[PDB]
Amino acid sequence: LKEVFLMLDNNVVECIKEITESSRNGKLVFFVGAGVSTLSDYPQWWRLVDKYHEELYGSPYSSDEYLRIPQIFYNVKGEMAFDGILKDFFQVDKPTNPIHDKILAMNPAHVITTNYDNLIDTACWKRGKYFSVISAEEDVANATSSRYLLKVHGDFRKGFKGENVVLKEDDYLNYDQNYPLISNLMKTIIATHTIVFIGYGLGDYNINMLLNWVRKLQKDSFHKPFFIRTDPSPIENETLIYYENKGLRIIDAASLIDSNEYDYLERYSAVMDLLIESQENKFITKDDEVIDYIYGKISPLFALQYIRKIDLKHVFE
Amino acid sequence: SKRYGEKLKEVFLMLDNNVVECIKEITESSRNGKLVFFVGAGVSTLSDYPQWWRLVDKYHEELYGSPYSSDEYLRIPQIFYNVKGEMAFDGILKDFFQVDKPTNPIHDKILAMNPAHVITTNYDNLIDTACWKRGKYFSVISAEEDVANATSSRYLLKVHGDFRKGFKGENVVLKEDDYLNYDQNYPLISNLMKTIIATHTIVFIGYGLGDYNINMLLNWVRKLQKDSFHKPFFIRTDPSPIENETLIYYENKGLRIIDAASLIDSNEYDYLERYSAVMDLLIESQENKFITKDDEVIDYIYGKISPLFALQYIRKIDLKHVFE
Amino acid sequence: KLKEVFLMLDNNVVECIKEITESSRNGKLVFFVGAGVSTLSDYPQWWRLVDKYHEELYGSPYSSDEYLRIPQIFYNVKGEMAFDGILKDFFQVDKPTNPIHDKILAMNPAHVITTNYDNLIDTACWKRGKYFSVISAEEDVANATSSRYLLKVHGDFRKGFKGENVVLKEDDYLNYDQNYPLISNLMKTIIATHTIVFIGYGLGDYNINMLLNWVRKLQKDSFHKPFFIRTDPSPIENETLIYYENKGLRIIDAASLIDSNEYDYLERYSAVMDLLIESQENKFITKDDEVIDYIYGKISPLFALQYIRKIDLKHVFE
Repeated sequence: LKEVFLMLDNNVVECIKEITESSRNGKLVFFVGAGVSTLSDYPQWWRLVDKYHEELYGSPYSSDEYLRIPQIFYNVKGEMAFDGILKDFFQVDKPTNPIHDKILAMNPAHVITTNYDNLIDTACWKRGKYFSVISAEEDVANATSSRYLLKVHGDFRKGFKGENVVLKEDDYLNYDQNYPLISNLMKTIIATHTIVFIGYGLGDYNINMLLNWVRKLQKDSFHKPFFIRTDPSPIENETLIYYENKGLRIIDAASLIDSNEYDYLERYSAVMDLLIESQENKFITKDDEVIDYIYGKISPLFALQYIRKIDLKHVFE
Repeated sequence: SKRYGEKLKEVFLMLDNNVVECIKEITESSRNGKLVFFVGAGVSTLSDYPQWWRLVDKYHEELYGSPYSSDEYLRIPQIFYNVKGEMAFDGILKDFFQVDKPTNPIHDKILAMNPAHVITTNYDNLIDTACWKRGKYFSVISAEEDVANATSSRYLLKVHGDFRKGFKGENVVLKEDDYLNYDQNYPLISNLMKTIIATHTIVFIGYGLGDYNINMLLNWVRKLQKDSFHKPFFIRTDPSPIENETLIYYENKGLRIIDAASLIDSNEYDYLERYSAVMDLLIESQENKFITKDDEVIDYIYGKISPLFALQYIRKIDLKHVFE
Repeated sequence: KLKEVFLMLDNNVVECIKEITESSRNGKLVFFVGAGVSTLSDYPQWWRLVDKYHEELYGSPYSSDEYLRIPQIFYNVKGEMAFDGILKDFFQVDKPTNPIHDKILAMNPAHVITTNYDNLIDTACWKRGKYFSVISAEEDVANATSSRYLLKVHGDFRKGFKGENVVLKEDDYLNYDQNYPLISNLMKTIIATHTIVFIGYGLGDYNINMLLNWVRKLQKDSFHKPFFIRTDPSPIENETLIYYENKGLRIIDAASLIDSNEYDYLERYSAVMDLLIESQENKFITKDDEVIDYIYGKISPLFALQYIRKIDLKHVFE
């Protein structure tokens, strides 16, 4: 890892820098996708689609088929059957993977997630972090804390019901209509904080929607969000530039380390562990860097005529 | 030929009541001059027009050097348009689409059904060519400036543009950005399309039930008041018969599906006869090839003649016009 | 006088008249009729309704937004039943049609779009013998019996004198796009495909500015500029004219045309309407250049043919 940091690309180390400074400043927000939840063996949505498909046609997928078959099942089988399959599939207990702990160890100001599980919730309670968990419209006004655990797609705390969550089509279609405060809160958090996307694919629907809204913003009015890519293959150079111009700052796990095709946990950890250990590290190697770091600590003190030497231990922490 | 006529007569005889009603309503709208065809890429494919997946294949080749979900068909062209120049995108468009193709018999059948307008998502000139030969003039509208200066009453509205101005990407709705900014870039085209759908009887042909345009239109149809519109007819020509659940799902969304696979038996890759089964059912229903009982004869002649009961006498030279 | 005022017309006014008459001959003329034509027939104005709503809401008696908010408050407080009762007792009257209704019909418009919820235009069409498919509800668009529409974009009282059938209160204008998608789409299609003449609007009307806002979204030259007949008593200020003409309107001012009293709205409407009607047969030919231009416009298509029958030339020149 220290060796891995030594030949890290200059862009990645710079990306590691801004993430770390934001974590210290208390303005880091993690956008956690289903990939992190899948690491904890949570029931993936594709098997929910498979079950809905089996109960519809009798025999077991494009992007809209993930949204259409649940919508077809909801229309013709009803709300009880849709939630009945939801309950017997999602009412399970799953342990929090170490990535959930590593996400909290970054000390995020807020945690935005599209997961409807409570894995981050129980991870937060085990760690001891307090987050005001918001998954519905009323929770925004009744939030008791500044730190938000924003489940933009809802969860099953109220119950294993389809209305509590954004699963099928006509939930993504009417998302802005049924979640105006939650969508506003998510956009406000993204505008004012530095965002790291983790557990998301580069072609994920939510990433495109957020990138679609980002293009509406004026140039350089927003901080470019950070994306942790954990796909088994290295990202293509042409795809990378496309998403960087869209507004994402991509950190590619497959480029950082050599890993197996199905070993996602090591891919997630290699970026999380590199992020965690960069918190103490000063990224200090050359003499020009050494003067730059000491100057940053000392230059504000130039306003003062004299500094107590015993006070200098606070300047350098 | 003759055996096809006999088989078609048999198919119509065993046709389901709902399908018979759909055919009758379509023919009545054709007679009324209120019929509009919404032609998809399946009809253009039936003439071996280069499908978009080959274009995405070439874009992927030029992008990564190696050779698709629903998002990919729109994203990979956008990837190419961004990382590469507009000139390369337009050059690939030109070398793939600057071809001439024959007009398939489905084009001729569509025009023989006498459509008041023809809306199409195809950027080819195949429907233009078919319209031109039959002697019926259609005001082709493919750009924004074409809406205002529309010459005639009949519009051939290409909602996704075409290559009449040139083989350039800005004239067509191909990549992901074009679909995102379609409403802003095509206000008048979209408005005209929606008005034609609202005021006419629409028949979708050449589309899959999971098509982007079909889903978008059904999304707009949701916003309308209940029973404020006429349900468009959908001619489904997929190899396998439509599932009952999918059928009821899409019928409750505001579609009247005529499933070609459910009407006739055909081979999996045999699309042309699946299109021709429905088209010919409609046409020979128009040509009265399907009436066989004396009750139908009296009903047809009464429908032609009963309005003339208001008049006292009718010239025999006009009775020829009454029966076309 | 009509001939005399014609010989002194501004060049742009003559061009506007030429365009309007050319579109009328081609059957591509549509009249967007405002409340000014309706009040000319003494149909009750909306400010009297606002006055009654204020009198019931408060003791005794507005801003532009108040005209929509006071009815909104009265609705929300007193009830749809009370709103219905006031509308019924105020609007269930019989008023004769104006000569300007007959003038608009004599212009032979392809469609008549109107924000009026009265039946004055319907009565004029029925009297003149003009058959129009009246579209005032959402279900009327699909059931229209003809391709010539009498589009009442704000509804009317055919179904009943109920507030739900019309667009009066503040919520109606807020939810108009959600409540009237088909009617608004048809209106915008007619605007895009036809030549539009606005009559009965005050250039500061809600609907005029909303249409101008929608026109703003359209491409630079994808649309034709609608014509606006301004019949306010005072001549339009030059800066206001420049502003509204740069927004996509071609304004013909009645006050700039003839001189009349402040309250002589009938005369101001009639001046423009008769100047349009009497120009149908006129060809605007004074100089030899105009003679050659007109004859060339008639003859040049015949250059494709190798020869023309002389007896067929009477059809060329009508």
